[PDB]
Amino acid sequence: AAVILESIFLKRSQQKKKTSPLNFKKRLFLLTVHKLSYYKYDFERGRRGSKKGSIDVEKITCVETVVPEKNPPPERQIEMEQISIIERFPYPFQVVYDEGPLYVFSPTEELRKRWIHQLKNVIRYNSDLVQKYHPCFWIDGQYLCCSQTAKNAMGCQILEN
Amino acid sequence: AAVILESIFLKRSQQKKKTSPLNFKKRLFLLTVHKLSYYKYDFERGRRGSKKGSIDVEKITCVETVVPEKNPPPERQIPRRGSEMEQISIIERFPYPFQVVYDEGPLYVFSPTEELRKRWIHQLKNVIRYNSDLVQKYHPCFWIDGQYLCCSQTAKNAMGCQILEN
Amino acid sequence: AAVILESIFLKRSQQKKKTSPLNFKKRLFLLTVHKLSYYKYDFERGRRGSKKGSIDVEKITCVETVVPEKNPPPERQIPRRGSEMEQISIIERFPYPFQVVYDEGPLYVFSPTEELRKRWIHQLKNVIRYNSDLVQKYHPCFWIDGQYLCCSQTAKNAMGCQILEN
Amino acid sequence: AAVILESIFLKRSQQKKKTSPLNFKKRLFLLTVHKLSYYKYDFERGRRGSKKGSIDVEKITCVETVVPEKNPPPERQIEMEQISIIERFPYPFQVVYDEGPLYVFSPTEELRKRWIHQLKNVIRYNSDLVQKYHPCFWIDGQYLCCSQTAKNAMGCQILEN
Ligand SMILES: O=P(O)(O)O[C@H]1[C@H](O)[C@@H](OP(=O)(O)O)[C@H](OP(=O)(O)O)[C@@H](OP(=O)(O)O)[C@H]1O
Ligand SMILES: O=P(O)(O)O[C@H]1[C@H](O)[C@@H](OP(=O)(O)O)[C@H](OP(=O)(O)O)[C@@H](OP(=O)(O)O)[C@H]1O
Ligand SMILES: O=P(O)(O)O[C@H]1[C@H](O)[C@@H](OP(=O)(O)O)[C@H](OP(=O)(O)O)[C@@H](OP(=O)(O)O)[C@H]1O
Ligand SMILES: O=P(O)(O)O[C@H]1[C@H](O)[C@@H](OP(=O)(O)O)[C@H](OP(=O)(O)O)[C@@H](OP(=O)(O)O)[C@H]1O
Ligand SMILES: O=P(O)(O)O[C@H]1[C@H](O)[C@@H](OP(=O)(O)O)[C@H](OP(=O)(O)O)[C@@H](OP(=O)(O)O)[C@H]1O
Ligand SMILES: O=P(O)(O)O[C@H]1[C@H](O)[C@@H](OP(=O)(O)O)[C@H](OP(=O)(O)O)[C@@H](OP(=O)(O)O)[C@H]1O
Ligand SMILES: O=P(O)(O)O[C@H]1[C@H](O)[C@@H](OP(=O)(O)O)[C@H](OP(=O)(O)O)[C@@H](OP(=O)(O)O)[C@H]1O
Ligand SMILES: O=P(O)(O)O[C@H]1[C@H](O)[C@@H](OP(=O)(O)O)[C@H](OP(=O)(O)O)[C@@H](OP(=O)(O)O)[C@H]1O
Ligand SMILES: [Zn+2]
Ligand SMILES: [Zn+2]
Ligand SMILES: [Zn+2]
Ligand SMILES: [Zn+2]
Repeated sequence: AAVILESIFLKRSQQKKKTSPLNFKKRLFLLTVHKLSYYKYDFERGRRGSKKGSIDVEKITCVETVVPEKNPPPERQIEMEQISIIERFPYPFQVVYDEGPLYVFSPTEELRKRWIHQLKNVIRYNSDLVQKYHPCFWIDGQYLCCSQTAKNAMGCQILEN
Repeated sequence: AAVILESIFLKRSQQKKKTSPLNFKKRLFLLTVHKLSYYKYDFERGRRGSKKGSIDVEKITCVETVVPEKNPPPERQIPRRGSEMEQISIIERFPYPFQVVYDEGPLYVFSPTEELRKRWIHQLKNVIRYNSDLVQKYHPCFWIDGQYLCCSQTAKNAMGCQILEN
Repeated sequence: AAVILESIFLKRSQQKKKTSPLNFKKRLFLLTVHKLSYYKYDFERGRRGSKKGSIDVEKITCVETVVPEKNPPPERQIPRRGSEMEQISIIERFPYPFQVVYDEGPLYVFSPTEELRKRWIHQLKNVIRYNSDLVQKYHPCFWIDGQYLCCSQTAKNAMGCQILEN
Repeated sequence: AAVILESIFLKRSQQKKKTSPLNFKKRLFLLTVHKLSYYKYDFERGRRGSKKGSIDVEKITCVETVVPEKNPPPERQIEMEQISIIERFPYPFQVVYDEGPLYVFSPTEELRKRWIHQLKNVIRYNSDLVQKYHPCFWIDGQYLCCSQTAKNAMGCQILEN
């Protein structure tokens, strides 16, 4: 696999451990045909750091936008550009795979749109793409959209494409 | 005072101490009417880290571009030939140097784009317009390996070898 | 047209022909709005001799100083340390070079004083202000021994390596 | 002898030969303690050329200004400076020695004044300094001043110093 894309995004903790707090971390994301991985970004060194997470491309069932946070904190609100682009991430999309939704934030709409599009392309021949989905965040216990109670609850909404 | 400009640049060590190496560091630069200061940038928290150095604006005697290194490493190479990168290159690739000269020596700063460099040179020009020690002559090339490439002078604060006139 | 400026300078051969040597000649330069021309100076008769070359003012893309030779011979050395001479030095010693860049290459001209150079650069700037091919980048150092000292480019008309900005 | 001074001047033919025309030539002049010499100036080469004339310092009886030409031609009339200084010479002085008066022109008063002064100094202990002299040119036959008829005619005027 060669790198399809590469960007720096903010991403919310997946809280796969009961202990994990709910938090956001900046990460460098790489997209190949087989995986969507993310890493610590070594800023000084100007490089990729330690791998923090991964998702097998074929286990993704749904990549979509998400309903924006009610009151983004600065960090996620809407040429200080050079800096704003790696400090402000206000455009969320979601990557849904077996475990649930991975929440990613783009510092821009274009970047965001760019990412979804290659994402779609990559999973296009998957076998479990779902045609139902949640346009919002799962949080504090439930899917803000359908109000359901399980990260893995069926999409309360329709996706055709 | 208000921050007039703020950016992330790559700068070369001023090697003020004898034991210091010649290396390059990424820093957050801010400019006010008092100083041009630079800090460690705390990427993770997205904020300004500890102050690494500064120059009092009234001590600056000259601000210009510098003739490029003849064989820069990739971190300082002009974009080659073959946008997502943009977000990243703009904090990794610094091909456009400028020099802020002041009583001590030149400070060498590298910009990610030409636009940024032009911007900063202009503002720096503005804040220095009425300084008392502006020089009319400068060294267009780096000081390096013990002397200026341009004229071979050894002293970092050797009078400039080139005049700029219109 | 009227002569805007007229002086005696020392210039380097442009070596347009392969067989040409790299040497320096004293010439009478005149500037009009049409051309910058240079002639043999007939000292004896105190007059302008035969035309040796010229450049059409509308073809000029840049006029600046040049970083000095690192080891000039005496004819091009800055006055050292220890007026009667003045009459003479001013036609023998040419330490202050400038470059007139145009589509073909740079023409290198050396002035006897700094005042003269400033003068000529200014007027040349005036006559070129609205030209169509002004460049924003130049080579601050001479072209020599096959390439520019500044950036090592070989082609005499290599795009400049340095930008001038305010 | 070391060079006391060195300048480029215009000087009139001494016409020491019946054939010689009356003419002006630019020359480089050098002043030492023993001699006042003059040469062809090699402009291209930027050097002294062939020696054209000389005057033994001790044979000089009188160095003085001269009465300016009635209608100097341009060349001798009163920052084109760099050039004017080696093209216009409108300040005459005279160097009188056995043979008569050598006529020199300065492109300036200062230069002129400078030259007379070192000249005076150099001949100060000569034994035939004359205290009579002609303030004008000898020409077309006679000393315009005293109207006399011999280049070597006694000074029609007084010089004390
Ligand atoms: O660093 P602290 O403050 O502990 O918090 C971590 C980070 O947010 C992790 O992100 P990253 O892996 O990007 O560093 C997140 O992992 P994921 O979100 O990747 O799973 C962890 O939750 P768990 O998911 O429970 O591991 C959470 O515990
Ligand atoms: O000593 P102070 O002034 O606090 O700041 C240090 C230096 O900048 C270190 O430089 P170096 O170690 O290069 O001298 C840097 O190490 P890095 O080399 O990692 O950048 C440290 O950051 P971290 O090391 O990232 O904590 C940073 O805290
Ligand atoms: O990080 P290490 O390897 O220690 O090297 C350092 C950094 O390049 C410093 O930069 P910064 O201050 O930006 O970290 C530089 O200070 P300046 O370039 O600011 O002066 C120090 O030189 P001295 O100048 O000798 O301190 C130099 O020794
Ligand atoms: O334990 P590993 O897997 O190496 O990675 C750690 C965690 O990402 C830390 O997270 P946290 O400390 O948030 O839990 C981070 O500290 P920061 O909080 O400073 O980002 C460390 O930064 P460095 O140690 O400085 O690389 C980084 O090395
Ligand atoms: O006098 P010699 O030894 O023959 O050498 C000449 C002079 O330097 C010419 O200068 P100028 O014309 O002023 O005499 C120069 O022309 P330019 O410098 O004008 O071009 C000729 O080069 P070419 O350029 O190759 O002609 C060069 O061969
Ligand atoms: O005969 P020698 O003693 O060498 O010197 C001559 C005469 O001065 C000539 O005088 P004129 O010709 O006036 O009689 C001069 O010619 P110009 O008239 O050209 O000045 C010659 O110039 P060059 O030959 O070019 O040096 C110069 O060499
Ligand atoms: O070159 P042409 O046209 O023949 O005329 C010469 C020059 O004027 C000589 O000047 P210079 O010697 O400066 O070249 C002058 O000599 P002086 O004035 O030195 O004596 C000659 O007269 P005579 O003086 O007659 O030789 C006169 O014949
Ligand atoms: O061939 P044209 O175009 O007429 O002009 C020539 C060249 O400029 C000669 O250059 P070079 O001989 O160096 O090529 C110069 O010789 P100099 O070398 O003496 O300057 C000649 O003057 P005189 O030589 O002074 O006549 C002058 O007349
Ligand atoms: Zn839902
Ligand atoms: Zn220099
Ligand atoms: Zn160059
Ligand atoms: Zn008389």
